[PDB]
Amino acid sequence: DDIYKAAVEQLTEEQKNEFKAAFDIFVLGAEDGCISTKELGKVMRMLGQNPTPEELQEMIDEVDEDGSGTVDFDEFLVMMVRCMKDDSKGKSEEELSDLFRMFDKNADGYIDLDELKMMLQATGETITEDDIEELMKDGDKNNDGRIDYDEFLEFMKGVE
Amino acid sequence: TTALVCDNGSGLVKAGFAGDDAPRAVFPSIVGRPRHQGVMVGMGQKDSYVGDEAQSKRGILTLKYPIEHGIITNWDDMEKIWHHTFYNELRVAPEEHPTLLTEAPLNPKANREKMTQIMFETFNVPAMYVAIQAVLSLYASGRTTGIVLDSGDGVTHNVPIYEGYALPHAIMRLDLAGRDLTDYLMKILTERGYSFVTTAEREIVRDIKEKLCYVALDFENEMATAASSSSLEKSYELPDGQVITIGNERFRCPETLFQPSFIGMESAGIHETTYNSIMKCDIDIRKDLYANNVLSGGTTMYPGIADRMQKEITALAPSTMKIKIIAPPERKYSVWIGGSILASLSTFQQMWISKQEYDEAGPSIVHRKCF
Amino acid sequence: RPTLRRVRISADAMMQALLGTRAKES
Amino acid sequence: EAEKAADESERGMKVIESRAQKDEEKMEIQEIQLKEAKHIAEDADRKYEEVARKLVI
Amino acid sequence: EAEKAADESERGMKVIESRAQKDEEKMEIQEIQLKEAKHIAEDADRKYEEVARKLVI
Ligand SMILES: Nc1ncnc2c1ncn2[C@@H]1O[C@H](COP(=O)(O)OP(=O)(O)O)[C@@H](O)[C@H]1O
Ligand SMILES: [Ca+2]
Ligand SMILES: [Ca+2]
Ligand SMILES: [Mg+2]
Repeated sequence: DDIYKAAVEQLTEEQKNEFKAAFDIFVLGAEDGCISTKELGKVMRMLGQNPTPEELQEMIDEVDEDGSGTVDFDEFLVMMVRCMKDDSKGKSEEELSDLFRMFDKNADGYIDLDELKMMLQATGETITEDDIEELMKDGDKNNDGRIDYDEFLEFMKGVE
Repeated sequence: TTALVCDNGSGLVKAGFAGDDAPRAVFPSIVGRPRHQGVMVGMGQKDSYVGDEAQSKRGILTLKYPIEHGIITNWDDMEKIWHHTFYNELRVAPEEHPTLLTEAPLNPKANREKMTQIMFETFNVPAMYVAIQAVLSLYASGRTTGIVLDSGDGVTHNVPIYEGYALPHAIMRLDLAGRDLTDYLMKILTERGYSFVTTAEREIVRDIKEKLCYVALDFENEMATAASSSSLEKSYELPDGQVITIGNERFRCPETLFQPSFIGMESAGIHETTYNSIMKCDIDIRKDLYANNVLSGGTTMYPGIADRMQKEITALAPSTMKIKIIAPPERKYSVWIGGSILASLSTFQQMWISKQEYDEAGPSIVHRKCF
Repeated sequence: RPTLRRVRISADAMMQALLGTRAKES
Repeated sequence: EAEKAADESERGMKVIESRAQKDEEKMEIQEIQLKEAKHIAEDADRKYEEVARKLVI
Repeated sequence: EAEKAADESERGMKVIESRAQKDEEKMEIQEIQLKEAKHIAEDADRKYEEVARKLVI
């Protein structure tokens, strides 16, 4: 998902110019000015990788939001850093499950968002209340106002 | 470490590391010694080309498959194929990787025992496990019930499964498969003048079958139409020119599946052995098996088979039950995808046949608890 | 049922297979 | 000797030029059909994806 | 004089033949790529029509 967005936002304009020039050199002679799903799939075939057209459509739907089938500058960098998955295994299931079970200090099976507030105060990153609101929206799938254990698994699924 | 999910098959060896989507290396399983004399000196001519190399030099070789019908008839050639698969197509020494072979149902014991003995003595793997080719194809569909018809190239078998409990008394294994269809197509092509005899030209007939043949929805109507119009005659260019035109041989070759009397086999088609396999099951799980009929294997890739089979079963089955035929687009590699999923499971990690166990009980360990 | 991907080989190898002779910096 | 060599050289140059022009034409038509086929393939893949999603729905 | 003319013609013939052979080889590669594109197009077309029919049902 937005994992590659986070990774490249950690990165700087060096990657921007690097991938721009890489497009200039390798995609030289193209008529579209971007990279298409079929375009990248044929490129993979040319180099020797064998992706499938269904996988091509899946990946382009994942990277393309506007439905264009190509890559915006930020989307282009996200896809370029996407093809390699350096970070995997996303923390540990059991330890984080214990952390979440103790997160419910009231131990009622439900997460008070004030506990989330205090934990975030501990985190202290530059964040507004709407940011944690959006994060909960990302996490509170059933919109119950708390953090469900299964939804806790979902939103932390694969999170390093 | 990672596990090697090999899948011997009969016609195409599919292998790759556990946890991926598609096999890493897929290549025909043929070993062909040269047959002519050879006059150039120092050309570096080997004594046996295996795998995909012998599909390019097939003009001067005598290709011979080492697996006839599921069973293995020529152990030296099979050992050569495995050695090639490990060292040149994957380039991973087997001393550091578990292996997960696959085997058809109802096969001779000696075949399986020899397979495990080879894997433990020659290649010296850490641990290997043998699995039935249909349970994997059921894994890949993400189901847990259903009756799977895995019509490979060697043998067609039909294993029904409910709630994870396989029914050993309802497995119907039939030995008609892709190879017999290739031979029958090669035999009916002679009715127009094209004669293919050499074991190398069997590959050309196989390519014709793959690219042109299709399964007719209704056989008699197609036979009548192809005998009046000429809208079916599709042409094909041989490896040297001289295009050929296939008429009503197009849907007569794969029709043998539903009428095995064409090649002289007595048994009933794949449309009726599935219904018989269902009817042997208990009376309370027949609805679920009717609704979750799964297709797999290469030979079930004919264009228009998922409709003919559904029509036939709906004709046979009671009118109230719903008949649904699951035909995923990734049919050919369904068994291997299921094998990867099974090898990637944590619960399965203690079912491997560890080498010390083999040292204590001999090759007959495979029939024991570690199945 | 989880999925594992290995066809996505390390991006350096993909860049090499793409470029070849001109695979000097990328 | 020189006369014969010149005649053979002229004939060889003629045949090589003819083959070269044939090759250039073949390369051009191959590139054209290749690009058209690749675009058709892109269209087909896009249509397949869209209809598959609608089918799941 | 004739020897010089013959040698020059020989050199021109050799270089033009070499370039023609290389471009011919590349043309063969292009034809192989076109054949693969044809196969991909046909397969995708079959995919699309099958999926559409299933969706209708
Ligand atoms: N696209 C296709 N259309 C029709 N028949 C096919 C197609 N692909 C493969 N086959 C047939 O299936 C066989 C391959 O079956 P496969 O599933 O590889 O057998 P195995 O179970 O031994 O791996 C080939 O011999 C060929 O006859
Ligand atoms: Ca987009
Ligand atoms: Ca709480
Ligand atoms: Mg099989």
